[PDB]
Amino acid sequence: ACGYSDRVLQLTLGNSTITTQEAANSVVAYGRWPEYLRDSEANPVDQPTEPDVAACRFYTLDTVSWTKESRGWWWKLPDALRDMGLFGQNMYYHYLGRSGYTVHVQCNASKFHQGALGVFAVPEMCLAGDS
Amino acid sequence: TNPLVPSDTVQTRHVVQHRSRSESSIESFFARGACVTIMTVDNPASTTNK
Repeated sequence: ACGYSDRVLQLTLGNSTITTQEAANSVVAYGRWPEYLRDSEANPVDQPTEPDVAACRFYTLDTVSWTKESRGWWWKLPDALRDMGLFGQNMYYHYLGRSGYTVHVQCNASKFHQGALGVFAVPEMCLAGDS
Repeated sequence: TNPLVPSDTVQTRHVVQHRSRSESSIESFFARGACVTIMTVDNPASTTNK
């Protein structure tokens, strides 16, 4: 009717906005939107810091390059954001922290290109060593 | 002894406490068999001097 679509989205968090015109809907992992820690599940008793828009905003990491020889890439969270603005500062000044995330992976090309990237979010992504 | 809790000296959030002292009641602290002795006995041949 108005033309709203699965493929066309806008995400706004803090002072940052993402737009996309070729999305394939979006995933909410295990059907659970992020939330603050409920009192009935709480554990440290000190009044928590909640940075809100200072840290809950889009941070863009260094771009990588996909070629025919690429085997794949990995990042860990919160680690990949450890040096990101006030999120990073609040993380390092406190013993404890919790956080959810919106992850937006971007990769455009053309109607004459082809290829497919699996983007997986893995809880406790333990990786194997080299020894 | 000064009966303080954390909200007396820092800012605190609300927390619904679920822990209990069930395992440190006097009964539970002592609810175990402990070895108090080892007694030795034997059954020797009838020809023993001992």
